[PDB]
Amino acid sequence: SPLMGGFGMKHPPPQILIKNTPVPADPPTAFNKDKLNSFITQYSTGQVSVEIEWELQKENSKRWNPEIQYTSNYYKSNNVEFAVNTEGVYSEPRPIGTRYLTRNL
Amino acid sequence: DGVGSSSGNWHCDSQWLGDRVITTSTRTWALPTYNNHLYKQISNSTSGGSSNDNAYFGYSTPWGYFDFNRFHCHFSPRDWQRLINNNWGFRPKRLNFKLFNIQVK
Repeated sequence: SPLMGGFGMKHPPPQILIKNTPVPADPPTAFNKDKLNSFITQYSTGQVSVEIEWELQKENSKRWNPEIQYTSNYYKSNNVEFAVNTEGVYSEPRPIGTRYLTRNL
Repeated sequence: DGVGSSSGNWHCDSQWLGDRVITTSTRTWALPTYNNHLYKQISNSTSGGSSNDNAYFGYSTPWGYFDFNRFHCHFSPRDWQRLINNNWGFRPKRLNFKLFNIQVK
């Protein structure tokens, strides 16, 4: 189990390496055997979509004391948590764990 | 049926099928004999008087009536948490009132 947390897989999802092909600018009229180091500058754009279906294990604890949950505090503040600032920068205030429910040993 | 045979088992679970929440409940009841099996009438004239606003005239029937129109009769506070936290409304759909296991003393 990777010590930073997560899932340990012998065959994780593969890398997706993307490269935009070189297109040489204008090679000489006379032959030359070198690597043709003069390429025209360019880049790319698009979209990338990652649909990754999870499987859940619902909880059925017979606990009577109300569970402890994760909530966002109701109190007036300059910015909503997990919402963009006046300039447009998306700010995440705190790390969110995944251990909130309680299950007896 | 018969003295030595329980006439019904104690159901108290609270199933959560999904879009249906069957909330059984069971408590032990003790019922005395009210009013010595009579129908004495009640008025503020008998209860020592009252203001003009509080005058009333009614009968004190000797019957006891089972009342369960309070939400905490059925919903354990954990169920009430699971029903307010993530739900946009609810309404009763059916009822089932088993009165079993009488013993007169």
